[PDB]
Amino acid sequence: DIRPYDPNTQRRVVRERLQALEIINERFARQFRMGLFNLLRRSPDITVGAIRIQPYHEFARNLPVPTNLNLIHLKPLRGTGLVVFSPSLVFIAVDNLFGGDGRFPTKVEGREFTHTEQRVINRMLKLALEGYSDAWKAINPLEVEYVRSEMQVKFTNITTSPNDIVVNTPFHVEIGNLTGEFNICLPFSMIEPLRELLVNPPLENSRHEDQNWRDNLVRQVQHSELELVANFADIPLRLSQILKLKPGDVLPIEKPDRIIAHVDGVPVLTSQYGTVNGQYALRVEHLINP
Amino acid sequence: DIRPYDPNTQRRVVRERLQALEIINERFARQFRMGLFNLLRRSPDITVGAIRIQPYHEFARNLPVPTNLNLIHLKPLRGTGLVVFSPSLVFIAVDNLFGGDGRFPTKVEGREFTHTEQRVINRMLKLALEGYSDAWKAINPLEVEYVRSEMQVKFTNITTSPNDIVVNTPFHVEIGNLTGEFNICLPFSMIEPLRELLVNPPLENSRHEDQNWRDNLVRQVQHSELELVANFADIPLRLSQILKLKPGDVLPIEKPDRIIAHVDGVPVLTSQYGTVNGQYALRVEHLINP
Amino acid sequence: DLIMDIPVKLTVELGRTRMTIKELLRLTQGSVVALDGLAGEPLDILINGYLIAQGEVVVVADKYGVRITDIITPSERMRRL
Amino acid sequence: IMDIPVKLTVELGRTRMTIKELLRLTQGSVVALDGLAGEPLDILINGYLIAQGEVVVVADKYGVRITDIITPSERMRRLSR
Amino acid sequence: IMDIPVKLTVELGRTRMTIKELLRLTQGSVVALDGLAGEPLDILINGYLIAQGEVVVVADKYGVRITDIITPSERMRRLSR
Amino acid sequence: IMDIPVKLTVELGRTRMTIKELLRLTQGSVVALDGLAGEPLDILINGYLIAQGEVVVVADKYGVRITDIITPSERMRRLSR
Amino acid sequence: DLIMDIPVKLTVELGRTRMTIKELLRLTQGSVVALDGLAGEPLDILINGYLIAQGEVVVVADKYGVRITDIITPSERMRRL
Amino acid sequence: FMEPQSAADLIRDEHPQIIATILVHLKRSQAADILALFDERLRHDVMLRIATFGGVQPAALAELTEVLNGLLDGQNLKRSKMGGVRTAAEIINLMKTQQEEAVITAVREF
Repeated sequence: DIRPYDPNTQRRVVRERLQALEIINERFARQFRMGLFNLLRRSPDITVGAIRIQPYHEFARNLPVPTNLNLIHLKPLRGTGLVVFSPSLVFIAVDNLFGGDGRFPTKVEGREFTHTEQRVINRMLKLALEGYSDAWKAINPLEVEYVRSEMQVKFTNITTSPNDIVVNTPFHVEIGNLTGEFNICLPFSMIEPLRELLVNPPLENSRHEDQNWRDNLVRQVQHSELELVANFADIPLRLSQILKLKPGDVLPIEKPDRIIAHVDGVPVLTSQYGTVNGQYALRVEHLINP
Repeated sequence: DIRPYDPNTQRRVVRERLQALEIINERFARQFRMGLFNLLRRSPDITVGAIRIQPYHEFARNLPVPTNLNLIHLKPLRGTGLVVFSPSLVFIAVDNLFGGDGRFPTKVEGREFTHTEQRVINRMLKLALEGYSDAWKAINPLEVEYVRSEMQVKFTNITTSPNDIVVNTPFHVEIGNLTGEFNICLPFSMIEPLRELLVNPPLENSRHEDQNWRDNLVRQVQHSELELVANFADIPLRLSQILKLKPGDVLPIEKPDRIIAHVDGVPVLTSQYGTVNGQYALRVEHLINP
Repeated sequence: DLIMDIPVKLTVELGRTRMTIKELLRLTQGSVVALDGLAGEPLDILINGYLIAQGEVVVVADKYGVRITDIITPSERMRRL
Repeated sequence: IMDIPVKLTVELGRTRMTIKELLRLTQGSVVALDGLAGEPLDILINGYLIAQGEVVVVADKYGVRITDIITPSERMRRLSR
Repeated sequence: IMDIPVKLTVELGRTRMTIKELLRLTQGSVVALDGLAGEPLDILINGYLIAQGEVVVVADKYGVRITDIITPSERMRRLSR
Repeated sequence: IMDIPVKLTVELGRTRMTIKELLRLTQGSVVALDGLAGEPLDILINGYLIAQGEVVVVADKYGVRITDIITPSERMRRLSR
Repeated sequence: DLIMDIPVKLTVELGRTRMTIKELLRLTQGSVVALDGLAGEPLDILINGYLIAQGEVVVVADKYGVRITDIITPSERMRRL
Repeated sequence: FMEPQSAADLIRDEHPQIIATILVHLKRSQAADILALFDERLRHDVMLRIATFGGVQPAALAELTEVLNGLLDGQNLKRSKMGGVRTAAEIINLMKTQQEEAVITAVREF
C-alpha cells in the first residue's frame, strides 16, 4: 500500500445507499411512463437502473455524442441538475410522434436536434419534470424549472470541477422493440443538505411528528453536562525553554482582560474573571455566537 | 447456550394472546362477509387464521409481489396500519364484478392494478374499513381513514425498523371454488397502549362500572405505606478511601440547601430539613411532579 | 537535538466546571459562573491539551505573571487522570 | 398522579396458631391455613390488602387474575378472626 | 443554537453486582448484564441517556438506528433498578 | 481597497503526534497525516485557512483549483481535533 | 531533561505563492492558481510553522504522508526567509 | 374511433374480464384488430371470456366508463392519415430513371 501519490488520482470513495432517492426514482419512473403513454399514445416500460455515485468526468465520459442535456433548477437547493435525453430515445419519440410506427431500424448517425426535435424534447422534458416534482413532493416539495439545453458535455460543466462527485440515475425505456435510455444527473452537493433524508425512508407519519421528535430531542439533550475550560492566559515559548524550565520560574504574560470559555477547544463565551465563595468564577459578558 | 451474539439476530420473543383482538377479528370477518355478499352478490366465507406476532421484515418477506397495500389511520392511536389485498382476491373480485362468473382458472402472472382495478380495490377497502370500525366499536371506538395504496412492501415501510415487532391477521376467503387471502397488519406499537384491553375480553357490563372499579382501586390503594428515604448529602469517594476509611474521619460535603425525598430511589419531593419534637423533620417545598 | 527550538504553545486554564445545556443556554448578561478552582489554588498549565505544570499568579512589578509552583510528575498525571 | 413503584404481594391464606406447633415444626410437618381451597387469594399493596383474585398459571409462571376489589365490611370481617 | 461537540456513547446494558465476582473475574469468566438480548441499546449524551435504538452493522462497522426517544417515566423506571 | 501582497499557502493536511516518532524520524520513516487522500487541500492566507480546493498539475507545476470557501462551522470543526 | 511526552503539531505544505489583494478578489469559483514549487519537488514538513524536513508526497492506504529526504540542516535557512 | 394499436397498448395491462368488457362495446372491426395485436394466450383468454360473458354490474360499468373518459380526456387523437402509399409511388414516377430504379430496388430489398 506504499505507493507514491500522484495528482488526478480521484480515489473518491464515498459509499452510501439513498433509499429515498431510489423511491423517488421509482415514483418518477411511473409518472414518466404514464406521461409517455399520454403523449405517444403507446405504453412504454421504464426500468430504473442502479444509482451511480460517480465523478462528473467519469459520468460525462460515458455520455454518447451528440445528446440532449437539459439544465434544471432544484429550488430552493442551491445549484442546478441535468436531464440527459439520449439520441435513440429522441429518435424513437419523434418517429412515433410524426407518423412513423417505429418498425423501421433506428439509424442514429450523430447529428444535432432540429427545432422540431427541440420542441419534442421540450415536451418530453416538461412531462419528466412534472413527474419528477410529483415523485419528490412525497418526501420534499420543490420547484423544478427548465434552464436551457445543450448538445455537448462541455457546454454544461455541471460541477465546479470534473472530479466532483455526482449522482446519476439511468432509466431504460422500451416501447415494443425500440429501446432507449434517459438519465438524471444531480450533483452530490445538491443532496448533501438532505443526505440524511435520502439515506433512509423509514417514516410515513411525519408532519407534526417530526416537530414532536425534534422537541423531545432538544428537551432530552438539555440534560447533558459539558466541559468548560477557561484559558486564563497564553504564553508562547520554545522547546529549549520548556526543557530547561524549572519550578519557581515566572513567565511574562500579557494581561488577559477577557477570558474565553471553551469546550473541547470550542469557544463558548467571553467573560471576566473573579473570586466568589473562595473559588474562581466567571461573569459572562458575551456568549460565542456568530 | 454459550454462543457469541451477532447483530441482526432479532430473537424477539414477545409472546401474548390477544383474545380481544381475536374477537374484533371475528366480528370484522362477519361484517366483511356480509359486505362482500352485498357487493359481489355472492356469498363468501371468511376464515380468520392465527394471529402472527412477527417482525415486520419477516411479515413482508412472505408477501407476494405485486400486492395491494393500503395505509390506514387508527385514530386516535399514533401511527398507521395496513390492509393487504392479495392479487388472487382482487382478481376474483374484479372477475365476479365485471361479468366473469369465476369458473375460469385464475391466472395471476404479476402485474400492477389498473385504475378500474384500483376503484374495485377502493370499494372493497371501504367496506373492509367500515366493518373493522364496526367490530372495534364494541371494545374501543376508533376512526379509520384511508391514506394511500402501494404495490411494493418497500413503498410502505410500516415500522421504524424492519425488525420491529408487528401484528398480522390473515383471512382466507372462499367463494365457490375461488380462494383468496387478505391480511390486516398493525404494528405492535399501535396496540401497546391498549395491550391490557386486547389480552383479555372478560368484561361486558363496563361503561360506568369501569369508573366505579377505578375509584374503588384508588380509594383502596390510598391505604398503602411507603418508604421515604431523604438523602441528606452526597459525597463522591474512591475505593482506596473506602478501604482505608476509619471512624472519626470527617468527609467534606457541599451544603445541601434542599433535601430530596425519594422512595426506592424514586424522587418524591424537595424539602428543607430541620428538627421538631427532637426528631429530624422535612418541610416540603415542592413535590416531584413533571 | 535539532528540536531545541520547536515553537510551542503554552496555555493555562482558569478552572473547570460540571454544567449542562439548560443553564448553558440560560447564561445571560452579567451572569456569574463559578469554577472548581479555589481562589489561591495554583492554576493548571497545559500544552496541546496535556499537563505540563501548575503555576500561580504572582505580582511582578505591576506585571502579573505565572510562577511555576511545581513541575508535573507521572504519578500526578495518573492521579489527575 | 404519582409514579411510585410498590411491592405488590399475593397471600395464600392466614393461620392463627400458638408457637406449640411452631417449635414442633420440621420438614414434612403438616400445616393448615385459615383459607379453604378455592377462595380467591388476597392481593396486598405494600402489605395492605386491597383485592381478591384467582390463581392461574401462565407460561409456567404464577399469576393472579383479580376477581374483585374488597369492601370495608368484608375487610374487617377478615380482620376480626 | 450552539455548535458544541459532544461525546455520544451507546451502552449495551447494565449490571448490578457486588465485587465478589469482580475480584473473581478472569479471562473467560462469564458475566450477565441486566438487559436481555433484543431490547434497544441505550444512547447516552455525555453519559446522559436520551434514546433507545437497535444495533446494526454497516460496512463492517457498528452503528445504531435510533428507534425512539425515552420518556421520564421509562427513564426513572430504568434508574430505580 | 488596499494593494498589499500576501503569502498565500496551500496545506496538504494536519498531524497530531507526540515527539516520540519525531525523534524516531529518519529518511524513509513513514508518516501519516490527518487528511485522507481525496479531500481538498487547505488554502491559507498568511497562514489563515480560508478555502478548500483540489490539487492539479499544470505545465508540470503544482496548482490548486479552489472548490469552495470555508464556513465558521467547518472551520472550528477542523480546529477542534 | 526528558520532559518529552509532549504532543506536537505537524503540517505539510504543498506549495507557497505571493499574490496581491486584487488577484485574491479576482479569484472566483473554480479558479486555479499555480504554485511556486515545480511539480515533483519535496514538500515542506512544518512544526508549528517551523521547517525542519523536506519530503515528497506519498499515499499510504489512502492516507496522506510524506517521504522525507532532508531533515536537520540550517545551511539554507538563510535562503528560505 | 382511435387506432387499434394504441388501443391494444392501453388495454394489454387491463384485467382480462375488463378487456372483454371493453371489446364488447366497440365496433367489431376495432375489436378484431385489437385482438390481432395481443399475444396468443391473452387473446385466447379474452375470447373465451367474451364467449362466457355473464354480465357486468352497472356501477362497475359506470366506474370503468368514467376511468376511460378521464384517461382519454386528452384533447383529440385524430391521427392524420394524409399521405403514404399512392403518394410515394407517384413521387417515384417523377424521378430520373436511375434514381427511381435504385429506389425500387431498395424497396424490394426492404
